[PDB]
Amino acid sequence: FQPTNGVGYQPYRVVVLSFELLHAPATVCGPKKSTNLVKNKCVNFNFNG
Amino acid sequence: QVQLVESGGGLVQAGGSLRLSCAASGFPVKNFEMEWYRKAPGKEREWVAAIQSGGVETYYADSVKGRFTISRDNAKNTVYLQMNSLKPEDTAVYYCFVYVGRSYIGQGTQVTVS
Amino acid sequence: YFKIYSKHTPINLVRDLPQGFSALEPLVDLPIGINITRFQTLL
Repeated sequence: FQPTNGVGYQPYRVVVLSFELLHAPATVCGPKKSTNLVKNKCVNFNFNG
Repeated sequence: QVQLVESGGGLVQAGGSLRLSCAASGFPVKNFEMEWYRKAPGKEREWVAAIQSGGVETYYADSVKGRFTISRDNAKNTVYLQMNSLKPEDTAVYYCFVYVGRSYIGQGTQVTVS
Repeated sequence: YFKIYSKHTPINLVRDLPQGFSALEPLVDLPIGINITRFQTLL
């Protein structure tokens, strides 16, 4: 891997975020965006569960 | 099926020139990328020159820029390497490389610059 | 899921466990998917 190599010759850095199906705890997830709360109004909500 | 053989080697002095060839079969050169590698005695194998599959862009190693020239022939299915302004550090056995399914490495031809 | 409840019971009785009332509050929960048959405590 020389700096004068082409873009197919110079490497592509790889990580693998594999998801398998086993009876294991889901430990790492993506973020959950949460809005601001409103009070004293007839409103739908999405709480933590 | 796929076989590479190298020819065009010889003995040259400092400042000479040579033209190596790598005859190819079992694959088209316009659909695959090729590389040239060399093996100095007592040193590891290092990349020399390469042509991409489209044939537009050719690349050379950092020690051999400005002096080497790699070329291909579509009809004869032979991969060439024109080498100029030769130093005695280029004493090596030259191999042509391709990745068609598996990797195929030729027998190589001894080129000594002295 | 495997879960553990606990309580502290600060009274003193060296004979046996007392006859009072104490409800146990949970600590953790963990999915394991493991068919546990037996266990062994250690010192």
